[PDB]
Amino acid sequence: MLIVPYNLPLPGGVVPRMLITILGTVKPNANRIALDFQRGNDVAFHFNPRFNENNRRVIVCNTKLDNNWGREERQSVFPFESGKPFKIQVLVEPDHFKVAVNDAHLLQYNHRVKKLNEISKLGISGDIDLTSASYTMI
Ligand SMILES: OC[C@H]1O[C@@H](Sc2cccc(Cl)c2)[C@H](O)[C@@H](n2cc(-c3cc(F)c(F)c(F)c3)nn2)[C@H]1O
Ligand SMILES: [Cl-]
Ligand SMILES: [Cl-]
Ligand SMILES: [Cl-]
Ligand SMILES: [Cl-]
Repeated sequence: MLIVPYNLPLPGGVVPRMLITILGTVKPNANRIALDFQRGNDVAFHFNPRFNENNRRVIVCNTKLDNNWGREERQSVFPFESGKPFKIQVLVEPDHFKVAVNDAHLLQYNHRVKKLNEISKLGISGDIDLTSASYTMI
């Protein structure tokens, strides 16, 4: 379906009520996936499933400013499975990105990058077959 890494333009950046939906399948023996909501070279929101970080599965979220990664936000819930189809929904709310996987809420990430309308690309990378990536306003 789509070539990874895939770039989805976000025209005029993001705004509350914007919903991004990603459909794909995790490859066998996946190691990593990443979503990168980019403001130029900066990464406003990096969402990064790691399948084998010291034999644990964890989602790492962070922001990259002037080429430097900030303080990571980790929680324990890991809804992805090697080999299986998934849906990721990222809903922009006024104070955070809200993420649900497979229709179940996963996590929130508070806005560190304040200029939402300059967050103008979403990169999708890692160990998936990517079916589709799109957005709508709810
Ligand atoms: O905090 C989050 C960051 O963690 C560092 S490690 C680190 C080093 C120094 C300081 C800090 Cl705070 C962290 C990683 O190197 C970063 N990273 C992952 C990817 C990547 C690329 C791909 F192509 C993928 F497919 C993929 F899934 C992921 N690109 N950059 C990022 O995850
Ligand atoms: Cl493509
Ligand atoms: Cl951008
Ligand atoms: Cl804005
Ligand atoms: Cl990739």
